[PDB]
Amino acid sequence: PGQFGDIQSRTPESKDVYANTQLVLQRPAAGTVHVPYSQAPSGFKYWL
Amino acid sequence: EYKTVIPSPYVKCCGTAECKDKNLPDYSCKVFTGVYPFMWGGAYCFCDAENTQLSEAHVEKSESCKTEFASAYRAHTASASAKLRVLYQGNNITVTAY
Amino acid sequence: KDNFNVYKATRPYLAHCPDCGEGHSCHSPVALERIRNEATDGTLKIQVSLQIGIKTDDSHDWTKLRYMDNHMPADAERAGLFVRTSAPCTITGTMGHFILARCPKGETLTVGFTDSRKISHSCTHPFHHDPPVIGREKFHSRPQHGKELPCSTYVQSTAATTEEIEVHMPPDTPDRTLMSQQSGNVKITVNGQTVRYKCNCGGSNEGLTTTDKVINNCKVDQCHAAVTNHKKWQYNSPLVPRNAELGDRKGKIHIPFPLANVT
Amino acid sequence: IGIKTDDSHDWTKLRYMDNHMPADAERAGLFVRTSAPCTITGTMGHFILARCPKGETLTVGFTDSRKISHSCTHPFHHDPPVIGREKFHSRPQHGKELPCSTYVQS
Repeated sequence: PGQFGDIQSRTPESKDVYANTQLVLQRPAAGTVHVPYSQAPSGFKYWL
Repeated sequence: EYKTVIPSPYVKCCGTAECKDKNLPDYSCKVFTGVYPFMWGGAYCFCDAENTQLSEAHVEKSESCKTEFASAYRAHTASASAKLRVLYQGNNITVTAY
Repeated sequence: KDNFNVYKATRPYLAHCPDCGEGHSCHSPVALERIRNEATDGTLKIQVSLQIGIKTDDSHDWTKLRYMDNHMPADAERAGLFVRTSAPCTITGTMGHFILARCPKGETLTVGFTDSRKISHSCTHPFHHDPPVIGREKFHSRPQHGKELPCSTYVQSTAATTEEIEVHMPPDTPDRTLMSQQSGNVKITVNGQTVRYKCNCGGSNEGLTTTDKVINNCKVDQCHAAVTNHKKWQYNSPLVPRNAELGDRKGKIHIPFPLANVT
Repeated sequence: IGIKTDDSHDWTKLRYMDNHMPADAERAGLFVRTSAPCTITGTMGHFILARCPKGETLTVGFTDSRKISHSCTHPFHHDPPVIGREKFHSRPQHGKELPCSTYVQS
């Protein structure tokens, strides 16, 4: 997570996808219906 | 780049929501208790107690991967080639060869 | 116009916004679901709860937008639509839920419009906007003379090849104004739409109504009611509750302005 | 602001001095600006509440009865204090709550 290669696929057309983003769901704020989460930002964008 | 998919939340009041494991690339679901969500016109539902909410999300490749991506290759050997200019008997001839 | 058809069976929706311009959160006709910045030319693709180009009569009109007003869709001029960051953004085009704009660098992004009652509505979200450097020079505007390098942009095409968002029947919509209290009892006024009601008054008559119905020996504080008659679908937003643990579907709106290889 | 030259109350109007006499003008033409357009949260008499973006100057103004713009600019360092241990530019959808001080609408 947070590093180049965090999400991977063998080919551009593959449906076989590996991902490690450490996605964790958080409790919604009181009085709201939103779904908060904590996830490592794409390592691809960081790499660029 | 990946996109995170987050389907609408399921709000179940006066009861407990449940979910099952999926085989998606990176997926999780959690049920939160003691939730009392509101909508623009008032409280989401009649019950103000023993309420739960089910949240779930998964990671998948974005549509942009058709254009913006980086390819990881293994290298082994290389084929050499050259463009050579030869002056032969006064004539400058350019020939391409491996 | 053909592209717009997918919006005939759908509607705009209200959603929560962390800052409605007053420094306080509220529910608003203007809401941001996603900010997409895959393009390397700095163009932003913004997804909002508003539908641009679609009128409340489901006709196509590029000068109008439609928004949700309480329980009903309502129209407003597209001319009042704006996008801003640190400074006003230039909109390159709009279609349905998606807006293309070229914004000045900033740490926040907001969208808004003027409604049919001449009331300004806006929604502000945190967003780091600072486009990547192309080439080996950091420039602030396009030059008249220079080199051409590879870039990625969003096209103005609405073909939306294999890009889609799910839409489905919306959740029951709570409304405290339905349960008017008269003669010491609750009227649960129907107001033209089927309403679900439940009361902590021994309400064995709880259920759906299509007409006004008085609940005897019961007070408004003991009742809850919501509109159930929703013939039109809504985007499967993370801010909008599901009717069930399973999803309705019923549509798939295409996503306009695909990413493409440009110089 | 909110007062007419006839001493009646009208939240849509402001009154200002013009030579030797008070005169009316639309409150809608009232603005505040710093580094960028500032949002006015409320007004009364000589006092204006507003939420401005960071900048080193602050200015105010309004449109006259003759459609003449009037403005006044003063130096002012506007840079709000950090609440908590993070520096943010807008309030989040989700987060923690900490004590702070504001101006009420009373």
